[PDB]
Amino acid sequence: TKVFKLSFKTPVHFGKKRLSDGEMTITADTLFSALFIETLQLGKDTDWLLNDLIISDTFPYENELYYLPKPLIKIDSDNHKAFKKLKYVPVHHYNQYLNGELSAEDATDLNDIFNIGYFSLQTKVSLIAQETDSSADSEPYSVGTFTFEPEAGLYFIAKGSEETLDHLNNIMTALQYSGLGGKRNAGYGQFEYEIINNQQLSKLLNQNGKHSILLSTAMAKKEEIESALKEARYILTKRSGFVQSTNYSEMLVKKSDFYSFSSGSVFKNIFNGDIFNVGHNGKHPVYRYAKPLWLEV
Amino acid sequence: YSKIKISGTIEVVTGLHIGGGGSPVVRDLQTKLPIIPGSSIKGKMRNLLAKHFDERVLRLFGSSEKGNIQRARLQISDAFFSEKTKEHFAQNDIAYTETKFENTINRLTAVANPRQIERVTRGSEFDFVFIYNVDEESQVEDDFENIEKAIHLLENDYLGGGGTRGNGRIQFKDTNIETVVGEYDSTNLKIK
Amino acid sequence: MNKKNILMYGSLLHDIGKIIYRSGDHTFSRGTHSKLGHQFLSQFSEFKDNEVLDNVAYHHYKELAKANLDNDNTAYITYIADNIASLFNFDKYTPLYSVFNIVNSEKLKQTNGKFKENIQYSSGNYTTLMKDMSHDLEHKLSIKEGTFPSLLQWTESLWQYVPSSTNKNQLIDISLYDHSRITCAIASCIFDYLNENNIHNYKDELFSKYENTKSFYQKEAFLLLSMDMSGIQDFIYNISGSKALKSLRSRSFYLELMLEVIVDQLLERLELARANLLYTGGGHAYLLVSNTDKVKKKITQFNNELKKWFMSEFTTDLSLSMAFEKCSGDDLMNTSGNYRTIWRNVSSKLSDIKAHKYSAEDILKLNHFHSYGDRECKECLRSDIDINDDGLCSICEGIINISNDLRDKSFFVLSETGKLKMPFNKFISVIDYEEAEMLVQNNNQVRIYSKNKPYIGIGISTNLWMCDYDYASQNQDMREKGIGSYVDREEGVKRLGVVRADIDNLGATFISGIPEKYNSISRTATLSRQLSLFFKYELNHLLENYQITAIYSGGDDLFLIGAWDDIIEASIYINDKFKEFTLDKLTLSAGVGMFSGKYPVSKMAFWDEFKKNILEEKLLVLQQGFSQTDEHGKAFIYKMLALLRNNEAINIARLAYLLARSKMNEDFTSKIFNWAQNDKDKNQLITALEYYI
Ligand SMILES: Nc1ncnc2c1ncn2[C@@H]1O[C@H](COP(=O)(O)OP(=O)(O)OP(=O)(O)O)[C@@H](O)[C@H]1O
Ligand SMILES: Nc1ncnc2c1ncn2[C@@H]1O[C@H](COP(=O)(O)OP(=O)(O)OP(=O)(O)O)[C@@H](O)[C@H]1O
Repeated sequence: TKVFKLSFKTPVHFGKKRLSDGEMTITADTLFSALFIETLQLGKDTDWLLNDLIISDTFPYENELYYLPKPLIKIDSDNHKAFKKLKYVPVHHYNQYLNGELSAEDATDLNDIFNIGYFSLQTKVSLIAQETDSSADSEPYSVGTFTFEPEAGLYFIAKGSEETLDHLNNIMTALQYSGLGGKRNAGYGQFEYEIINNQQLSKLLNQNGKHSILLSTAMAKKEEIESALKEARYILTKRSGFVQSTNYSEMLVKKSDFYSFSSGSVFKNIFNGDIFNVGHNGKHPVYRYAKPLWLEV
Repeated sequence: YSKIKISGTIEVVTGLHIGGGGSPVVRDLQTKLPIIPGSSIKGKMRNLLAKHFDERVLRLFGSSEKGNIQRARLQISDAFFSEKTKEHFAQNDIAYTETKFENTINRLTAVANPRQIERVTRGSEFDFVFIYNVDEESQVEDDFENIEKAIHLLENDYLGGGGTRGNGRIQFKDTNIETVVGEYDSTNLKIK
Repeated sequence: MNKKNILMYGSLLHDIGKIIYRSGDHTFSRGTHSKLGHQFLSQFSEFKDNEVLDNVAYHHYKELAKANLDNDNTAYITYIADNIASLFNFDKYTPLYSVFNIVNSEKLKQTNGKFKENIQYSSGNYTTLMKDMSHDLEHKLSIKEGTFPSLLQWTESLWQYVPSSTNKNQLIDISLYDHSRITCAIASCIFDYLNENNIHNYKDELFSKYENTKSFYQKEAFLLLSMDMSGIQDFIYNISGSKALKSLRSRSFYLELMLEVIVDQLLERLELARANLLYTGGGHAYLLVSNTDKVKKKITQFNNELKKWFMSEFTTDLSLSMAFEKCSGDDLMNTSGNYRTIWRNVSSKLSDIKAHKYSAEDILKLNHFHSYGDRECKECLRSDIDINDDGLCSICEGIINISNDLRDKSFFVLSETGKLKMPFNKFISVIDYEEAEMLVQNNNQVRIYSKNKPYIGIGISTNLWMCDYDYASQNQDMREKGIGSYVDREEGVKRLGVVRADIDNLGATFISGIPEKYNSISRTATLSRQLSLFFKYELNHLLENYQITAIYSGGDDLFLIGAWDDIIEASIYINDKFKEFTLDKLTLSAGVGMFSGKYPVSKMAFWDEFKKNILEEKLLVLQQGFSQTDEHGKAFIYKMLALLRNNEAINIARLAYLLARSKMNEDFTSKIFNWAQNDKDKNQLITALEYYI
């Protein structure tokens, strides 16, 4: 169980609905998708890295401090205002939060100190139209990009057998030169990675409790969802989009809509996910990653 | 399979004006140091190369819109000032970006309305990186010949705005070719 | 008449006499309230219903002590409703006081404001109001089962600021409209609770002994139901097209009308009155309904059908939540602040039921549809939706059509064929008063929804409160125009201004309210309605002098879009006007930005110092100086900016030389240089001069 540190140094576009939307972190779906496409391009085998590996979502970090998503636990006060405005809780204070030891003023201070990047829109045009030869409008369009301070970035949580971890490290060595976002070929999204161990993160990841904090985007398989939702606090997130090299027409190929729990849901009955298939009318199967990575407290 | 890295620096022979804000120039909203978007480089190379001849230009950048789909083979990345230029200008106390004043003459009227434009200082150096993904062995020599031709045309052309008016001329120096993934020799490939 | 209709008719008009007693001028007003209202409602043929007359005449204790009414009758329910809604020298000229001043009088008690400074009422005004209500009851009003909403509409139209109580020793802040309306709602809830529970001897049930009176006050008789709309801030802000402004006015109105039609449809299920809706606005709604197992089963069933429908149409973008928690009469009467406890409990249950929105079978049902569909709507960002002609889906095209109709036509109808898809297999289209009238005489099951029009009296009169203002319609062309109509202003840079505002101290205001003495359901209702009226009427009149268009208004959110200068000026002016309306008890938090034209309005959207020092002093100084001295355009000011932004003493000496070279009056140069020498004054100066360009 290692973590992988990511520093960017170039703006990255991550996207929700259009190109001119900017987003800070990315989900396990696009992460596994990038790993899988990099593997296929490299020509190695996918069986090893399909049904053994567990990937957690990407989360941001700052100078020396790491972050995790806000648990969706019922804190019984009544402000319900400063906490709603909080999105990430530093690791130093995680167990303090889950025991209701976080004060309103401390929450305000954390919100004040949480600057880890800013948003930008760069305007771009496209003269590929008749403009080159005849009177034709240049078509302006915008892309949403997000940048980090020189001491920031994203990090991973990965776990599995050591052989799978070695394969993952190889693939990431390959991948640091492809992208991890949107307009990869337009100049966005190259990174350097580094493997680090953290004593505090390790203790947090190997705790023992009664609840569970979901750190990835997963969906229970058909026969286990019924028992999964006995006592659950969760939010669903729709995940759609097109696919890369499935048929002749990109604009005719579009993945089937899929729904999965978010990255902060709390469950009482642990379930195992699966790599659901979201293909139809296609030559090769298309995958989406739904497999949980729990922390028990 | 393997990946080839093309790294080097570019100089502005005359001032450069990408000007995404426009009359400002593109910057980073915190560091305020000007950059060069990779979209500009990619678009100018693609236009010049296409106008130099539609399979090879399809092959390098990839269109994937015409019922047949081709993944891009050459990735451009953004640029930033070199540390050398920052040190040099700080030592010599030189402003990073100039502001030229201009006009325009109304015919039958001959009254000039002024104009203000912001221009990157001459002689700055930007750092650039290209990544090439060799997917067909028998094509690397032709592809690099084409990319050299594209660089050659770009050296004899302009980037950004008002190129016919006397800005945007650039130059390429200190270019090395290094293989970083895989086992393809990248010592017989040249880009001037 | 159905006994329930008789009960509402009696309840709403129990304290009708108070206005006439306060009138004084007329020969009727010589006797006490109850019998006064008795002869006054006997003057008209339609209101000749004897039981309603009895309800009016026997609404207090002394009359009921000798009333010899039947052991079952609505009058006793009316008595109890008025009591729960609530030495005794009543001044007939007492003016209504604003609750807002009382809301934050604990921190700073300021001279209490009174409606129409020390404003006093005149008995002639009451005479005029009585003549007006006689006119309405004579020509505009008539008792039918479906006319009760019209009665409510006229009562709101007339009485909305006449004080209900006029006790010299009590802090009067209840209008007669509020007291009457809450009395009607509470009485209806009482009637349902007693009838369903199989008690008929209501005199024996409650009037018998005071110990039982407190006992029934203590019994859990009421249910407080709250509704929350899930995804407004997202679904309203997926707009990027050229017609964006037209949709935004249509989209906010679409969500508003969704909430209105769904709440009305609910109240139809409950066989209940419109007075039962305590508060609407934003994505919220509050109701006080009967606490009956029948009520609960109906609520649950309608919730199920409702959730089905939204899952069928949007499936993530819009969802609704239901929640309710038991409350008793003792709770509403503000005994020990438990009103705030129950308010928080219902809020908490509403806010934690949103966690669990989808059962198992639903979530499975979503994930397995290999359904042949088209791609995202351009105007409306949605993958699941299927586009049609010109790459638009049905919903957004109907949005465009109703937006086109918004500016010209004022009435919206709830019809079964219509244009826009709506919850309960219904559709909304637009009408005018004349064809609406024909629809009324067509006895069609219609609900006319109006654009801030009183005195309509057309079928089911629904004066829906909404601020729909657009300066673009003030031009020579009445047709709605695009975003460029505001971009193309030549008085400054061709850009757009946007303002967002929320009342910072609102959560406590609805929850905490006026502490320990005025946290009654009546006064909370009054506070909510006054806030709604401000955020739904006054803005429309205030905006009339600005090139700005109202987009989202209502609840606690204010969204205006237009010219950069006009947005700032209107923001300051509306801030001041609001500080007047709340008497400087509630404040505004706002942020304004500048963006280029035709940018996706979706992404366009995602105090004293600034007025006195920057806008009034430094901005005026700079404007006068730049107007008197020529040749100093954006280049000179931009050199000023280069020297000021880079806070170095070398820039200051350079600026000293530049002001020496400049051809202004020496006063201007000295003031500018000395402003630049102070950090606060240099920041104010750069802000003002940036505003200049
Ligand atoms: N019809 C509307 N059009 C535009 N904005 C609206 C509309 N109705 C309400 N709003 C504003 O949008 C805000 C954001 O709505 P949001 O999606 O956050 O839901 P909400 O009603 O606040 O409840 P919750 O977030 O708890 O689900 C509301 O608080 C309200 O002020
Ligand atoms: N006219 C009104 N009557 C009753 N309740 C209202 C009215 N307008 C708004 N509200 C309610 O008051 C609540 C205020 O919560 P919200 O988070 O929207 O603002 P807030 O808490 O004041 O935010 P902030 O403190 O950050 O300014 C909302 O949930 C809304 O339902």
